[PDB]
Amino acid sequence: GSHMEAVQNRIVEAAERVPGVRGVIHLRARYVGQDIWADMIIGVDPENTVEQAEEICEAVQAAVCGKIRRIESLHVSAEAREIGDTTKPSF
Amino acid sequence: GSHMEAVQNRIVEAAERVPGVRGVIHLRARYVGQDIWADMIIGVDPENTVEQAEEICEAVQAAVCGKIRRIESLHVSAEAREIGDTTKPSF
Repeated sequence: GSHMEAVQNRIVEAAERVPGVRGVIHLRARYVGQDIWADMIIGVDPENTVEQAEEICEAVQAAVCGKIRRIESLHVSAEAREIGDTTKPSF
Repeated sequence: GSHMEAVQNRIVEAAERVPGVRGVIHLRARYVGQDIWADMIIGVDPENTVEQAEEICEAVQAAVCGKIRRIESLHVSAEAREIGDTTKPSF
């Protein structure tokens, strides 16, 4: 419910502190037992190479997991996001 | 079941014909009513820019949707995939 909205809000807040992150585009999260499994897609500069985005996602993984200990699993991949962009969703 | 495996097999086969696609890494698919909604993540060259991967995903969207008319919705985003890579899943 709102506790899932709350943790997702914290996921988003934490991921948006990591350099290279241009907002969270998608996020799904559920409990399996006591733990949380999340799946996220972040926005990054289109002109970044895929390798660069990948490692931005790796940092987002480390920051978000360290910040929120309930998460057992967090998958992070990326999509293109220009600065003044409204062609993709955000939080 | 295997009909969902069958359509996913066709999704994969079709998406792997599109240039820039280095295999399908993830795929989830379900019916909502009579139609199929799929979500996919493909592998692309790490050295490609994100904009380039994005448009590879756009082409994969057009090819897979045109090939399989049951799909009402297909979301495609990308991840890094080197040539001799075994650090990510495949089909």
